[PDB]
This record gives sequence, structure tokens and C-alpha cells, in this order.
Amino acid sequence: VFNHAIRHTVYAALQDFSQVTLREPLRQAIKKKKNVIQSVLQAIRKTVCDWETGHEPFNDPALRGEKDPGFDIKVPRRAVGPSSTQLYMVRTMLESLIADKSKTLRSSLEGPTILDIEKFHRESFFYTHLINFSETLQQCCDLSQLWFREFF
Amino acid sequence: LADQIFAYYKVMAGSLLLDKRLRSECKNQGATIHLPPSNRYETLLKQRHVQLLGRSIDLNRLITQRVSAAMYKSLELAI
Amino acid sequence: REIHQDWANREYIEIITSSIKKIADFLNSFDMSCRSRLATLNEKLTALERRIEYIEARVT
Amino acid sequence: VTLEDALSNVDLLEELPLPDQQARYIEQATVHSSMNEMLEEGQEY
Amino acid sequence: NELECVTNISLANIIRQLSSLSKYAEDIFGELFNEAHSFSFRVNSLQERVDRLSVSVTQLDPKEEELSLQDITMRKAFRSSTIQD
Amino acid sequence: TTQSLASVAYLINTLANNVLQMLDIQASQLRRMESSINHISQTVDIHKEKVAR
Repeated sequence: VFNHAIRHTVYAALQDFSQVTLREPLRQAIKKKKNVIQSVLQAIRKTVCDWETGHEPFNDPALRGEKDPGFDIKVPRRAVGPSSTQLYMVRTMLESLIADKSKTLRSSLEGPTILDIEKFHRESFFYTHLINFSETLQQCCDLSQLWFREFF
Repeated sequence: LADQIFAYYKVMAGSLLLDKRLRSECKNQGATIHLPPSNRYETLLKQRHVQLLGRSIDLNRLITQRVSAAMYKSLELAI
Repeated sequence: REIHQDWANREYIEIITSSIKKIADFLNSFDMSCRSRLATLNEKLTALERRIEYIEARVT
Repeated sequence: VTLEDALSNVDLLEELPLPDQQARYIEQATVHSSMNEMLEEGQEY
Repeated sequence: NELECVTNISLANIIRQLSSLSKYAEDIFGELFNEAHSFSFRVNSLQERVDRLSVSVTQLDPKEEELSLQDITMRKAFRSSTIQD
Repeated sequence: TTQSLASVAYLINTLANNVLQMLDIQASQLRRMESSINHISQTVDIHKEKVAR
């Protein structure tokens, strides 16, 4: 039950973030000359987007730059966690956006954008540990060392 | 474990059958025959697949062996 | 795109692994129960063997 | 020959009565991997 | 790297896990069966003994029964088994 | 992989069922033999009491 619940929640959180939350900053960056943010945000979308129709929506106005009229997108659900490589890539790219030193990528971003990025980046810390629930449960309850005495 | 289990139950058996009026009288003269403290052995007696180093140990069987030896010893001592 | 198929395949593998772990857990539980009732049967048999020893010693 | 049959087999297997039981990022990733390999070798030593 | 290669490798891995599970299940079932077989042997032996004892007991003669007063203690006493693991 | 999983599950299920039935049969045998042994004990006790009387 924990494995199913954990995988479902991880997938849901990752996809909600990627598909819904990153639309506003991407629209802002498209309406702006700066393109480093656009390249990074776009890169994060290619990495961890599962377009339920197979392709990103085409008539999306946020991608173009114009304000939403709206534009509901149905986020899919399924119990499967992101591979280690892509979860790591996403986390490092988010850390890159909200970075004190990088002429700063955090300067361009607005207030709520950085606040939500900081949030998701903080909660995504334990995803790797929780996906491997059995191994971590084993680790959290290790009392093997009470017997060994090689040093003494 | 077997030794103290048998001792506990022998003491309880002996205490159950002791005259109650005698206990009252003794307490009234400051010579109380103290009760045996209660104890929780029931869970141990029900163990049958204790796990240790890949072996399955039937604790109940071993406790029975020791306790039966003790009961035989008690009867022999009485006679 | 290849990422979409990748997600689909990973979901497939996840389903299969969950099933395998269910099988393993069933194996463990069944083994434990069989140990318990084998211990009971063995105890009953032992109680019977001793009793027949005693009876046949009393009748001869 | 399908997920349905295998899953049904597992389900029917899980109901028997059992009583009496109680870019700049790829290079970073590569270097990180090598460093981790060195860590595990060090633990072995 | 193409992803399909990774997925196929993982499928082969889960099949290997299935084979390992098969071996482990066989081990458990054999461990159960061996001791069950031992119980069966013991039960058959006890059944033979009980049949013999029953046919013997049905023909006990009380009127002919004679007890030796003189031999009360020179007789060897019966002792129960004292096996302790 | 699907075929392998289905086959392994089927085989394990059949073994578990067989072991369960075997244990239950043995328990029934022992119950019956306990009844018979109790009867023999009662008969022996009756005989001894008759001799004493």
C-alpha cells in the first residue's frame, strides 16, 4: 500500500508542477528578451513531461506569450516514479534557477514563481528515499553494531 | 526461563490453596505471608516459531520438557 | 515521443514488480503458518506416543 | 498470455486460508557518478 | 542511450528474479515436506503399535490374573522418556 | 515475462494447496488415533479396577 501510494503521489506532484506550475514563468520568459530561463524551463519540460496525448498542447497561449484567456489541461495519473537520472536532473535545474550566484537567473524571476520553486524543491528532497521504501525502512532500524568489538 | 516459570506456577498453586482465615490472622499480627508478584509469562509459553539465524525454534516444546522434568522431580521428592 | 513510451514501459515494469513482491510475501506468510501448525501436530503426536508407551507398560 | 491472467493467478494465490500464524549538466552527472564509485571502493577498503 | 534497451534489460532482470523466487519457493516447500514425511512415518509406527496393543488388551483375563506379592520391589520400575533438546 | 509470472504463480498455488491438504489429513488421523488410544486406556483402567475388586 505504501509503495502504490508513494509512487502515485510522486508522479502526481511531479506532473502537476511540470505541466501546470511552469506555465506562468515560461510565459513571462517568452514575453521577455532573456532566454536563459526559457532554455532551462523548456529543458525541464522535455525531461519530465508525460503528455497524455503524446505531444505538448499546440494552441497553448502561455507558450506563445499572450495571457491565458484558463486553458484547462487534464493532468494524467498513474503509479510510477521518475527514474533516478531524470529526477536528479530536474532537481539540479531547479536549484540552478533559484541560485544566489549564477547576472543572476533568480533576479529575472518574480516573487511567487521563486516561492513555489523553492517549495517544490524542498519537498522533492525525500522522493528518492521514499520510492525505495523497503531499503530505507531497513536502514532506519539498523542495530547491528551493538555486537561487534574488533576495536576493543 | 523454564526454571523460573515452574517456580512461579508452583508458588501460585501453593498460595491459592492456603487458608484465607490464616492469612488474615497472620496479617493481623504483623507476620504477613506475602503474595507472589504477578508476572507475564503467557506470551512466551505460546511461542512456537521463534526465529534465530535461519532456524525455527519451538519454545513451547523445550519449556514443556524442562517443566515435565521438574514436575516429576517434585512428585518424587514428595513421596 | 520516446519519453511517453518510456513512461508507459516503466509503469508496466512497476506493475510486474508489485505482483512479484506479493507472491514473495504470500510465500513467507504461508511458511510461517505451516511451521506453527506443524509444531502443533508434532506436539500432539508426542503426547500420544508417550501415552501409548505408558499404557503398554501398564498392561505387561 | 496477458496481464489479466497473471494478475488473476496472483490474486487467487493471495487468498488461501492461513490460520494459527500468531548541456552543462551531463558532465556534472558523470563526474558525480565516478566520485560515488570511488566512495564505494573506499568503503570496501 | 535508447530507453528501450534499458526497459528490455529490466525485463530480463525481473525474469531472473522470477527464477530466483522459484528456487527459494522450492526450498521452502521441500523443508516443509521433509518433516511432514517424518511425521507420517511416526504416525504409521504408532498406528501399528496401537493396533497390536488393542488386540492384546481385548484378551486380558482378570480371574486368571495373578500378582506376585514377593516380587513387588525386585521388579524394575517403569521410567518415562527424558529426552531434552 | 507475463507467461513466466503466470506459470510460477500457478505452480506455487498448487504446491501450497497440496501441502495444506496433507497437513489436514494428518491432523484427522491423529484425532482418530487419539480417540482409539483413549478407549484403550479406559478399558485398561476398567480391567485394573475389576482385579482390585
